[PDB]
Amino acid sequence: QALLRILKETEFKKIKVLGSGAFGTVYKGLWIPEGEKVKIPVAIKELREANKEILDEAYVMASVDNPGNPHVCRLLGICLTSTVQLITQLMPFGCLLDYVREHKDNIGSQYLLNWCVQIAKGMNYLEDRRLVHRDLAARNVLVKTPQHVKITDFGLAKLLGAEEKEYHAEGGKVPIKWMALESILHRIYTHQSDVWSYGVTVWELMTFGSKPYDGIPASEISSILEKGERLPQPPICTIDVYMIMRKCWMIDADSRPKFRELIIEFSKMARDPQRYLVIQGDERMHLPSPTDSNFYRALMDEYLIPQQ
Ligand SMILES: */C(=C\C(=O)N1CCC[C@]1(C)C#Cc1cnccc1[C@H]1NC2=C(C(=O)NCC2)[C@@H]1Nc1cccc(Cl)c1OC)CN(C)C
Ligand code: NA
Ligand code: NA
Repeated sequence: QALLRILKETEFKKIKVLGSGAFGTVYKGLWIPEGEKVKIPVAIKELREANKEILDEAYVMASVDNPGNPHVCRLLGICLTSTVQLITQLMPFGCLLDYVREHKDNIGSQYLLNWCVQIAKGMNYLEDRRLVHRDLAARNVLVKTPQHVKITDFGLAKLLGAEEKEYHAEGGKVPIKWMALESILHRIYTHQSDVWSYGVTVWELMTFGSKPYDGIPASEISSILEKGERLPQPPICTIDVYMIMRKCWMIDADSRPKFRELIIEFSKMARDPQRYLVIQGDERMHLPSPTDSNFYRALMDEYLIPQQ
């Protein structure tokens, strides 16, 4: 049962903007729950004003909060100020798209494959809750630590009813370059169209944050996919890794891998990481980990109106 803890704005202090974009505005803050002594670092999201959209996101997140999952962003509550704001635990390393672009020189094969495992685990949990995310992308994965990522942004997410296998969309803006062909052509979304987006997300990580189909207009994408063209092989990917991406982008949705299968295959690759990704100076790379004594030192348009 979806519940919402309303947190008083007086319980938040030191609110400062972190960034803005198509997602709206996100701030960081310190939440001091009433009758408690602990100051909790939080992230706070609003849209650029409308209140229906942000409450729909709150409902979806609350609906999948029990039992929850380590690789899925949890809603702490909402706040009612001049606008409605969503509250979550601050992810101090930011989004995974920025992280891979900024730390390319220290991202080894073990990190990339573990992120693939973790996103597939979070997505498998969401599929088990009948949730179709509809906006899986590297920009919507957050970094709690370099070793632990979480799926975020439930702005397009839809819950499927007991007797429903797909969601049919109306004319809202959607991320064409992350979408399955059937979603671009017929506005149909399923757990298997989220698998297509998962393949694009994996390609974004393996290219250290390249823009997919860069310089190609979104209106040409369905014709390119119908001709059999796909995103290119990233140079660090051995053939078995690229073949996972190509299976995610199959025309037949039911033939694409399942999230449960992707957890197993990427977990196998993470057991011998240098066999599956070839990265120069891989064994000499290191990213901060909570087990490191000095870990505390580290803590100091994509969306368019559909044409078909
Ligand atoms: C990503 C950049 C990015 O996200 N950045 C860069 C500067 C900091 C900021 C805005 C952030 C963040 C962040 C940190 N801790 C927790 C959550 C968030 C947050 N970021 C984004 C979220 C999202 O929903 N959409 C995309 C960006 C996200 N989620 C939040 C924030 C507050 C409350 C809730 Cl409940 C919540 O999740 C629903 C790359 N850019 C291209 C987007
Ligand atoms: Na949004
Ligand atoms: Na299959």
